[PDB]
Amino acid sequence: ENITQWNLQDNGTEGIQRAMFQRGVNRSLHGIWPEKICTGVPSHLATDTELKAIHGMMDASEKTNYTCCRLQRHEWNKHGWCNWYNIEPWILLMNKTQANLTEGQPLRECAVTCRYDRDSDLNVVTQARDSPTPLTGCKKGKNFSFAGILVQGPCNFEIAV
Ligand SMILES: *[C@@H]1O[C@H](CO)[C@@H](O[C@@H]2O[C@H](CO)[C@@H](O[C@@H]3O[C@H](CO[C@@H]4O[C@H](CO)[C@@H](O)[C@H](O)[C@@H]4O)[C@@H](O)[C@H](O[C@H]4O[C@H](CO)[C@@H](O)[C@H](O)[C@@H]4O)[C@@H]3O)[C@H](O)[C@H]2NC(C)=O)[C@H](O)[C@H]1NC(C)=O
Ligand SMILES: *[C@@H]1O[C@H](CO)[C@@H](O[C@@H]2O[C@H](CO)[C@@H](O[C@@H]3O[C@H](CO[C@@H]4O[C@H](CO)[C@@H](O)[C@H](O)[C@@H]4O)[C@@H](O)[C@H](O[C@H]4O[C@H](CO)[C@@H](O)[C@H](O)[C@@H]4O)[C@@H]3O)[C@H](O)[C@H]2NC(C)=O)[C@H](O)[C@H]1NC(C)=O
Ligand SMILES: *[C@@H]1O[C@H](CO)[C@@H](O[C@@H]2O[C@H](CO)[C@@H](O)[C@H](O)[C@H]2NC(C)=O)[C@H](O)[C@H]1NC(C)=O
Ligand SMILES: *[C@@H]1O[C@H](CO)[C@@H](O[C@@H]2O[C@H](CO)[C@@H](O)[C@H](O)[C@H]2NC(C)=O)[C@H](O)[C@H]1NC(C)=O
Ligand SMILES: O=c1ccn([C@@H]2O[C@H](COP(=O)(O)O)[C@@H](O)[C@H]2O)c(=O)[nH]1
Ligand SMILES: O=c1ccn([C@@H]2O[C@H](COP(=O)(O)O)[C@@H](O)[C@H]2O)c(=O)[nH]1
Ligand SMILES: *[C@@H]1O[C@H](CO)[C@@H](O)[C@H](O)[C@H]1NC(C)=O
Repeated sequence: ENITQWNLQDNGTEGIQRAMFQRGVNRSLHGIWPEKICTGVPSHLATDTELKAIHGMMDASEKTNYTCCRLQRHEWNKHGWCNWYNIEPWILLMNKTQANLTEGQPLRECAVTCRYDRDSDLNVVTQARDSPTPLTGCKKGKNFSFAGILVQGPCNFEIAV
């Protein structure tokens, strides 16, 4: 099964999370990851015109001012081509995932990486995914802030349940 992961806004974290805060973006798709990682010559080189059709996904690179298409192309190259075989169904899934993320807090949202904010005493979530996973930078016993939404645990749904 595919892991869907995304970035969340945080002015306290340099890079994409800061660029997101400035542009009023809450969630920005990082990738959709099957188990197979692509290696070798891609079956199609992704174009800027193709990658821009993933609406609302922000590049993690400062060089494009956090727009398009360094991260988008990296994702196609490392996780896309050998798994989707054709760019069209891949762009459509990526664009639809971002459209869903743009609507707000997803049904399943689990913290991946945090920046613990001493001032607010919160785990400000900087990256999240649709399934639970071991945490990075999340302070034990502290509540979680997912682009402004306060959650008591790492997920917004019970994982025992
Ligand atoms: C979003 O997040 C960013 C990053 O943390 C915040 O930006 C910081 O804001 C503070 C407060 O305005 C800045 O502090 C001031 O730094 C001055 C020196 O800055 C240097 O220059 C580079 C730019 O080339 C900075 O990026 C570096 O940080 C350098 O250190 C410093 O001179 C200044 O002091 C003066 O003001 C204070 C009061 O604010 C006085 O008490 C003091 O005596 C003196 O007069 C500040 O300390 C900080 O530099 C900014 N950081 C960055 C990386 O940009 C934003 O505030 C956050 N935005 C929101 C909306 O919350
Ligand atoms: C989770 O991630 C996996 C990838 O690991 C996704 O599965 C891929 O889904 C895409 C569709 O979104 C599939 O692409 C289509 O593949 C057709 C050929 O596939 C054959 O069948 C098996 C799978 O049962 C493959 O493994 C073989 O290699 C076979 O070749 C292909 O013909 C088709 O292209 C046609 O349509 C497109 C437009 O839709 C045209 O552009 C094109 O010219 C052509 O007419 C698609 O490329 C892909 O096969 C799937 N890969 C695997 C390994 O299963 C899941 O969908 C993801 N699921 C979720 C929920 O995220
Ligand atoms: C975007 O969100 C919609 C709505 O939650 C998802 O659509 C659901 O898909 C499942 C099957 O995967 C259906 O059983 C539901 O009926 C659908 N709901 C609606 C309201 O259409 C969709 O899968 C999401 N897309 C992606 C790519 O994440
Ligand atoms: C980004 O997320 C924040 C936090 O959930 C959203 O802000 C909420 O917006 C509603 C309606 O505007 C207010 O009633 C709430 O008080 C807000 N919550 C907080 C904590 O500020 C914001 O709307 C989202 N932005 C986008 C573009 O979807
Ligand atoms: O979508 C992204 C890509 C990168 N990073 C951050 O930027 C760091 C390094 O930049 P790079 O190795 O991707 O070039 C990553 O380890 C992570 O801390 C993100 O938060 N989101
Ligand atoms: O299945 C995956 C793929 C990637 N990552 C993490 O996401 C970041 C970038 O993945 P990538 O999209 O560049 O491959 C890396 O820190 C990597 O550890 C995962 O946790 N699981
Ligand atoms: C991409 O998603 C947007 C919503 O963010 C939607 O308006 C558009 O139709 C989608 N593009 C497609 C389906 O090619």
